[PDB]
Amino acid sequence: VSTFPLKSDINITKSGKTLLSVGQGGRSSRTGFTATVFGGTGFLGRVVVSKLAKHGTNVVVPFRNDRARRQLKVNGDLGVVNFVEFDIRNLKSIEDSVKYSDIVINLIGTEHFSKNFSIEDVNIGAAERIAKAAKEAGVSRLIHVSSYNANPSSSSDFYATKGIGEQVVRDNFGPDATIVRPAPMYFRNSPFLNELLQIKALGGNVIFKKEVYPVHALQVGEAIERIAFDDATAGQTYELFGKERYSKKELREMIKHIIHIGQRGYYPYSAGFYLPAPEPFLYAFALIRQYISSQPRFNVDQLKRSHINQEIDQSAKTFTDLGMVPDELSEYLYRYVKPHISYTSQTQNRTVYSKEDIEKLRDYVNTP
Amino acid sequence: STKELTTARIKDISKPDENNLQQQAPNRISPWSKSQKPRAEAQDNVRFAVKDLAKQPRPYAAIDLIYKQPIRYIEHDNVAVCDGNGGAQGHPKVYINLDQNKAIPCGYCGLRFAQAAFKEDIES
Amino acid sequence: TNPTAFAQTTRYVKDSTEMRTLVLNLYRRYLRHSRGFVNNYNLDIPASQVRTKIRQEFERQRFVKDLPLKNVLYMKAQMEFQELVNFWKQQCHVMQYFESIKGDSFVQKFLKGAQ
Amino acid sequence: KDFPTTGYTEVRYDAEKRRVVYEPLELTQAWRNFTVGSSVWEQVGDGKDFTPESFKLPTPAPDP
Amino acid sequence: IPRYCYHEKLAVAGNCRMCLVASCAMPVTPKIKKAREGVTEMLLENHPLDCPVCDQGGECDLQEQSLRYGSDRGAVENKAIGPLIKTSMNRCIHCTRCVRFLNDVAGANSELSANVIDLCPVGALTSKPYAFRARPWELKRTETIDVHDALGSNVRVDTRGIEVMRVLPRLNDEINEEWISDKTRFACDGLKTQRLTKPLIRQGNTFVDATWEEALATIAEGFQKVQPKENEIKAIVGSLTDLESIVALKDLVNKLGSENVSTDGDATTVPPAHGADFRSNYIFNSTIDNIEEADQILLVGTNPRHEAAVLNARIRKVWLRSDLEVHHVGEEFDSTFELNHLGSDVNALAKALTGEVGKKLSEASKPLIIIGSGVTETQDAEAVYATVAKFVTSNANIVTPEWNGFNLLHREASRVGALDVGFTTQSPEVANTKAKFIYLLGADEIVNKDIPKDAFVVYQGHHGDLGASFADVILPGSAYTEKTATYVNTEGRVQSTRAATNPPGVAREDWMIIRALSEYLGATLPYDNLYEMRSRLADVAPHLLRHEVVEPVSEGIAKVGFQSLVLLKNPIENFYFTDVISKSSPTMAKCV
Amino acid sequence: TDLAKELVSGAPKELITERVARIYQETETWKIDWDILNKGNRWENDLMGYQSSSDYMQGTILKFDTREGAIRFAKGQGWDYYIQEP
Amino acid sequence: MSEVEPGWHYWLAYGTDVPPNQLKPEEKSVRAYPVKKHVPNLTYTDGAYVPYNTARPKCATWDPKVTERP
Ligand SMILES: NC(=O)C1=CN([C@@H]2O[C@H](COP(=O)(O)OP(=O)(O)OC[C@H]3O[C@@H](n4cnc5c(N)ncnc54)[C@H](OP(=O)(O)O)[C@@H]3O)[C@@H](O)[C@H]2O)C=CC1
Ligand code: SF4
Ligand code: SF4
Ligand code: FES
Ligand SMILES: [K+]
Ligand SMILES: [Zn+2]
Repeated sequence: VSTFPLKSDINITKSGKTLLSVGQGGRSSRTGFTATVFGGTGFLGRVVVSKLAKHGTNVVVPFRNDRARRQLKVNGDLGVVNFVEFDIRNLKSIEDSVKYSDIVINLIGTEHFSKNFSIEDVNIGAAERIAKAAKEAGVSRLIHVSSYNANPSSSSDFYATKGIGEQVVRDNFGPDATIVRPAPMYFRNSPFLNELLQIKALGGNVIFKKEVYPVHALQVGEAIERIAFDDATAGQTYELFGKERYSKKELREMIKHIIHIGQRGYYPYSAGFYLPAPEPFLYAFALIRQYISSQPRFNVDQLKRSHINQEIDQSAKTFTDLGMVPDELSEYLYRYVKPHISYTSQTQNRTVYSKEDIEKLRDYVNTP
Repeated sequence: STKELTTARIKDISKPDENNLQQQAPNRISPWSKSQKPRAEAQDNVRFAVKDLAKQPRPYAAIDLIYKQPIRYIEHDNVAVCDGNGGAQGHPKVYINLDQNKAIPCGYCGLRFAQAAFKEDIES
Repeated sequence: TNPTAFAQTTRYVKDSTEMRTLVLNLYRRYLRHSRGFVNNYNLDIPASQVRTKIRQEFERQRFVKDLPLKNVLYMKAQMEFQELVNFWKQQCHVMQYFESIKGDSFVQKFLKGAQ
Repeated sequence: KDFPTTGYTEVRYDAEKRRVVYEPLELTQAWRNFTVGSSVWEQVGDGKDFTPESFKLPTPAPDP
Repeated sequence: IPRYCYHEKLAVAGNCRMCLVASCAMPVTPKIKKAREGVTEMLLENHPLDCPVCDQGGECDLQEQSLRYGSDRGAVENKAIGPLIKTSMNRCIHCTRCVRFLNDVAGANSELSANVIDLCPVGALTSKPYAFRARPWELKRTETIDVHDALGSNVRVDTRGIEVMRVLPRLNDEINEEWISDKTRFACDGLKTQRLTKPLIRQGNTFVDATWEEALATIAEGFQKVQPKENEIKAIVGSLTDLESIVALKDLVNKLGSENVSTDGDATTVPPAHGADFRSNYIFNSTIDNIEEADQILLVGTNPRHEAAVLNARIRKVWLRSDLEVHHVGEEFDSTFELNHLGSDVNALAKALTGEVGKKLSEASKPLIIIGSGVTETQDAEAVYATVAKFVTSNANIVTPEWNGFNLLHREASRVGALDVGFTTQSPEVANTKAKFIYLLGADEIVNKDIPKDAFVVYQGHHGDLGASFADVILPGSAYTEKTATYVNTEGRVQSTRAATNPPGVAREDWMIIRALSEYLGATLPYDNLYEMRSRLADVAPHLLRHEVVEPVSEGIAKVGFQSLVLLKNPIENFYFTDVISKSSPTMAKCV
Repeated sequence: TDLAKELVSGAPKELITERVARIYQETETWKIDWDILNKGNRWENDLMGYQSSSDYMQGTILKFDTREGAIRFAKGQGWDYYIQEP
Repeated sequence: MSEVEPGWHYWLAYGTDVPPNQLKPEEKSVRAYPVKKHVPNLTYTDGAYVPYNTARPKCATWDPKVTERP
């Protein structure tokens, strides 16, 4: 956020351009930069595009969904946000997105596969194509966002493709490409917290045992802003994670009390809060819905990843290398699960869980 | 060449091709004012990335059209009177002195008046 | 006609001792309704933090000497109280009220154009 | 008279905060002050008096 | 009381007839209202319908007095008088204001001939560079001073947003008296060309853009490389340099253990012949206003036609209303007023002091002696500054409690301000030392000053010229129209420029650049804002915090300053090229 | 006279702490305007070339009938001001 | 509706009783430029009008030139 995201009013890109900034940093100001955010209509793109457009950075947002892009225009002043209809199977549209940008941010990536795109097409084929198209267009900075457990030799088809995608981005764009490895991100409408906030979660006895180091999505969006506007971060890999380690079983049980579903001794068990299932059934059901359901459900690869915990690459850089302190999930967990609290609505008295109260609740959850 | 597209000149040095979208106007190649931004530089923007340049508004340059009008000549007089050739729908009426041996344009229309006795010198 | 709920008639206080009592009574009302503010406006902070915020605003005007300024400050503090309790303020305005808050060096400001 | 005609703050919707927030004022086109063309001369004169004769002070008579 | 032909600075005319009660020439109602209507219609009988296309539109005296004192119901060829005045004589109301200025004040092609645009009440004569570009209601008016000459003429700067549109004189009956030179008004277009907007770092024979964090770091790696010793750090101040930056640079070099500070001038004698020890030795002690009461003026090595055009017109004005006799010593020149030439060296000046000139100056009630700014750059400065000073001290009328008869006339604004803050080294031991680190604080007169091949040269300024070419690191600065600066004229009056527009690009205030560079070089100055900067000014000279105030020197102290002092070519080769702002002007090129 | 009327005016603190006003007689009235911002006074809009600004006092020009009124009002608001002598 | 040519746009709105194919020689507009086929509103297409500043930057930066130091 801040009031002006730059250390100076003059910035010479590594491509040779000199970009001046005007204004004090409001909506009417400009930074002189043109950025392209691939995957801007997604969960993280809306955070990133909003932070760039609010300070006057011209953002090119290539879209495939016409309805999802409309809310992005509100973030910036007139002419700041620009849309290009595109497809990763179309090369002319990809070049048009990066033709004028000085920064290219790649947020395109899926944990699923569909009738049209496999995990290899998106996490590798798209990332490689975008990196090469960026280089031929003279883009000074490339930022590629992989996952937290990226590994070219992983048993998970998502972790493997994310790890290989890191390699191909550097092999095309060159050694100066920056790589970000966010942990599971929590925010409003967060894919990480949405599965924990769902009631009828089938096979949670297997799925919810994975441990992670969740990180605030606003900080990940803030960190990417720091990286793009500081050329000392080129060629670097950043592992953005929170200080504390949680298992999805803990958060699932901590959320239950905040939602007050446990007010009744019978209701959570009757409503389907716990849905134990043998892993072969979880495999078959995930496999079956992969060719019957039209919406991306819990697939086979996510079942495998439920066993693999998050491993922090120690050779990579952290939030402290960017001069930022990670946020604590304890200080943000309530306000992001607040919409899901059942009665609330100033009935008698709200139970606002402070940061101290969340940690007290965590011990009670872990007490048998 | 990029020089006839980004510099202001009295007359174009080459033939204006009206299908060339880099020209300042469909009938003129170079800008007709010193502070006028060249049309080639204007269209090199993020907002023109996926737009059709042919359909953008391109009015004809008035500087080229006004000077294709023939010089008006006055017989047996030294003052030319012009009022926009429209009366109440033209411009304010002005009187143009013709003492000098040159064609003096109107302050509003740009029509260049002259004396008939000075015709040969001006045509040279 | 009748006044709205929690409305006080405007009066110009001419006694500093009487003014001090009126300020202390109003300060108590802010503290008592602090839990109500958290309920109505759905704040993400405990009522204990709300009471702390109230004290800071009262501590800002602790050392105001002039009596005419005291009456205008008191009158404006009463209007704000009537606004909060009756839920006239929209929730966005109260949320931003708690969003409020190290200065850079000379060179740091010089590099970015200063202020 | 000392309050500026555009105020000090403006509102907008913040996508991260999911709500409308106030921010310090910035204008894409600043207000232009054509008022500086105030006449260097005065237009209206001193006017004409219309006070009723019943309310004007009497004048002393000349010397006998 | 309406008028078209009345102006107290000119002779009396009765060819407009708008002042009827002609009250202008005459010494000391419905008919008068009808008379004003009748006269107004006569002027509008032949006037062309040009108001939409006429530059006087919103500021026309004929329009305003047709509205105020007229009814609401009712072909001359143009000429060329230069590329500065656009002439449309159809609109002339035949008021003869141009004739009175061009023949009585101007004395004419002139350095003041552009002032006729102000006097012409209608659009007959208008500024040509300004033509068609703005309307008077669009413009923001800013009251500042001129820095194109040492006079400090009070000008009015009309800006339309970022751009500066035109420069107009503003009233001051102590310096300029409603007049400015053609340089003072037609050089404003140089502020839009060749501007320093980005820090440039020299890498070989090229310059590339740079950030402020790098350009102040390359100097540090350049200052710690050449490693200048005590008096090897040379700091140079140019013509257009503000006072707040001279003091900041003076203290920066001192904290690096140096005193080798100077100007861009080429005075052979390192301590200037007038000396900066006493204020009265180098200022117009008689003040510009008291030139009116002059009896005998001795011009010594000065050319008021080019050194100070506005003040030159004051001399001609007195020459007409009285029997003033002015005796000039030095190189001959074309003059707007009668001058008795004596000689072209100092032998004549000494011989003139032994002739009829000295006898008149002895018995003159209010004598005057004017020494040129180029005299100090000539070899016989010691001869002149001792010949005149001995004459000043030996006689009584020149130094009296009520009158001070010694005045030094400079040409560059930064001179007197630099002298008052003691920004001139008083030793040839310091001056002759070789330089390793050179800081060009807006100095472009370096065709004569040594620049070692290995010396680290930094140019800070607001224009790109020869001085910026020699630099190793270029720091962009702000012109006078863009900074709230302080300038002291030749008479010792402190005047502060008011900021009208922001500097272009990423340029900064000139003194804030030096203070920021200090923190990078371990010589961190104590300054944090302009108020703290101006408090330091009072610690170098107590009078500098007294705007628009001349602090007259005490009679007794000024006597010692006069005592201790014991071919005159014109310094200006080209009038249109004096400062960097004039050189970039396209209009001045047309004048050339 | 000495009341800190800026405490109950509602104006932001920058008028007292940062901005500087000017009192001047331009030719029969006394006016009060504010010195421009060093940065942010103007900057060209990249879209249509409009003159942008973050100075909310740029168009405000108070008028007074006497020199005493201008000085008294500025002090009453706690303004940092300098008088431009005529 | 934007597909209707401006000549007949006025006639359809009962602006005039003379259709633009019955105009008198004097009342017919005289143009000094070629007249192409009528183009309707181009919004939602790639031909939509893109605004821009038609003026140059108000100040030109100094083009750096290097000279040898004597
Ligand atoms: N907890 C988290 O969210 C984590 C995120 N990541 C990675 O961060 C990045 C941001 O994802 P996030 O915003 O959180 O959630 P999303 O699932 O919405 O990210 C996917 C984005 O990339 C686009 N996308 C996916 N496939 C395609 C395709 N074939 N063609 C075009 N666009 C495609 C999507 O476009 P559209 O919106 O139109 O569908 C969307 O914008 C992802 O790459 C993700 O792998 C990794 C670790 C943790
Ligand atoms: S001089 Fe005055 S009256 Fe004449 S055309 Fe110009 S504005 Fe109109
Ligand atoms: S040209 Fe202008 S100044 Fe000269 S007489 Fe005519 S109106 Fe007066
Ligand atoms: S002002 Fe007296 S006649 Fe012109
Ligand atoms: K004029
Ligand atoms: Zn005409």
